[PDB]
Formats: sequence, structure tokens, C-alpha cells
Amino acid sequence: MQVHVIRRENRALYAGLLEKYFRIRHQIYVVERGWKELDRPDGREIDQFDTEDAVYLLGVDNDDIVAGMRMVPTTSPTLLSDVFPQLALAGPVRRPDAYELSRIFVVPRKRGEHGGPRAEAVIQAAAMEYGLSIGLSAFTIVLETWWLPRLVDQGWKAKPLGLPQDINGFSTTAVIVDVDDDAWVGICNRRSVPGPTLEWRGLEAIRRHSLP
Ligand SMILES: CC(C)(COP(=O)(O)OP(=O)(O)OC[C@H]1O[C@@H](n2cnc3c(N)ncnc32)[C@H](O)[C@@H]1OP(=O)(O)O)[C@@H](O)C(=O)NCCC(=O)NCCS
Ligand SMILES: Nc1ncnc2c1ncn2[C@@H]1O[C@H](CSCC[C@H](NC(=O)/C=C/C2C=CC(O)C=C2)C(=O)O)[C@@H](O)[C@H]1O
Repeated sequence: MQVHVIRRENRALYAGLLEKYFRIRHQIYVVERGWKELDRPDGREIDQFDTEDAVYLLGVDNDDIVAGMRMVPTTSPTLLSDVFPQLALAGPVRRPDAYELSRIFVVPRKRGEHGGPRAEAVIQAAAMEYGLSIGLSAFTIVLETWWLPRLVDQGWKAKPLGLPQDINGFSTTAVIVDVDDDAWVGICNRRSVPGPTLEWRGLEAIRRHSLP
């Protein structure tokens, strides 16, 4: 899988893939998960946090989107700040060095064991790769509570920001995850991800830091 960084500065280069992306999200979230609340008239699954400040990581395999991740700066409106503030006791995280992760998916074809590293593992490793590249110290996540043992198992250190709550019938919690060398090297080692997978097409102006 090839993981493309898509952001404000190179969005123009990815118009076609982004069109396909918002459609895939309809299938994954509205159709498969049955999250009818996210349905929209034109059939795209796009919400209030799909803005120019968002960063997408899109995994592409044999011309198809097979995995995805959305990242929103915590200085911008987030799911935590604007939709689920009650999940963080002290208040929303609003830090220049923290991003909120959302809309993680792998298409059915790439779930579980196939070729080498699991797509699930590659997209999450790519998230940490991005964070380390731009010098983030944390990722926030509003997530279903079944993620918690998975985050432990892949080597991440996720601290809860509050108590779990039932949202839309299911237990949900907000966490803050450390972004550091161990977080990335950890998943890579535990999941057989061969280090860097990110593409930075048209992003030559953006400085990043050497990966460990
Ligand atoms: C979450 C996801 C990336 C996991 O992919 P994967 O780990 O490669 O493969 P699977 O889907 O088989 O999931 C493996 C395990 O994760 C857990 N899991 C995955 N989806 C789950 C759900 N909706 N509810 C509860 N547990 C779930 C289960 O323990 C599952 O094993 P089991 O079904 O044998 O019990 C994938 O299922 C997906 O893309 N789902 C739709 C998007 C989504 O729900 N994302 C979170 C909200 S943004
Ligand atoms: N705009 C939105 N308004 C209102 N509601 C919304 C909006 N959007 C989504 N909901 C709803 O949020 C609920 C709880 S789930 C919390 C949000 C969820 N993200 C993760 O799980 C991240 C995992 C994750 C990410 C990275 C990882 O590495 C591991 C797990 C998501 O992006 O949909 C669901 O019932 C949705 O219907």
C-alpha cells in the first residue's frame, strides 16, 4: 500500500481521489456501519470537519483507495470540541502540537491478513509517521471503547480524557496518545511495517524532521 499525504497545499493534485474518498466513506460508515446519521443528500459522506485545515492519509493499492485516516488540528474545531465535549473532563484539547484522528477505515478486501503488514496497522503507523515528521507531541481520538486493547497491543500509550459514555448505543471515550519515536517504531516492529510509507507529492515546501 502507498499512503498519500493530502492537505491544503497539494489538494489540487488529488481532486479525483478525494471524490472517490468521500464516496468510499458513504459505503463504509453510512451503509456498512449503518451510521444513517452521517447520510447526506448527494451520497458523499462529508462532515463539518472536512475543511481546508484537515489532513488526509489515503492508502492506495492497485489504483484503489483501500485505507484512510483523517487528521484535524486541535486548534481547529474538532469532534471533541464541537460534538462530544463531555468526553473530556477538563475541557477540549486545543494545542498546536496535537491533532485529532478520525475516520479510520480499511475496505473489506484488505481487513485482516493478506500480503504483509495489515492495512489497519499501516494506516495507523502512517499517522504516527506524519506526527513525527511535523513534530506533533500528541494525537487525540474520540473512539469506540473496543479500540482500547488494540491501541495497547500495537504499542501506543493512550490516556483517557474522561469516563466512557454511551453514544449512539455504544460505549465511547476520548483519549490522548503520545507521539514519539517509540510509538512509531513500536507499531512498525509489532506489525511488520517496513518503516516510512508516506508520499509527500507536491509538498516540497513543507519541512519535516528525519524519522528514527
Ligand atoms: C476497524 C477496522 C479498520 C479494523 O480492520 P481489521 O482489524 O483489519 O479487521 P477486522 O474488521 O476483521 O477487525 C478485527 C477486530 O477488530 C474488532 N472490530 C472491528 N470492527 C469492530 C466493530 N464495528 N465493533 C466491535 N469490534 C470491532 C473486532 O474485535 C475484530 O475481530 P472479530 O470481528 O473477529 O471479533 C475495519 O473493520 C474498518 O475499516 N471498519 C469500518 C470503519 C470503522 O468502524 N472505523 C472506526 C470508526 S471511524
Ligand atoms: N461530524 C459528526 N457529527 C456527529 N457525530 C459524528 C460525526 N462524525 C462521526 N460521528 C459519530 O461519532 C460516533 C462515535 S465514534 C467517534 C468518531 C469516529 N472516529 C473514531 O472512532 C476514531 C477511531 C480511531 C482513529 C484512529 C486510530 O488509530 C484508532 C481509532 C468517526 O470519525 O466517525 C459514531 O456513532 C459516529 O456516527
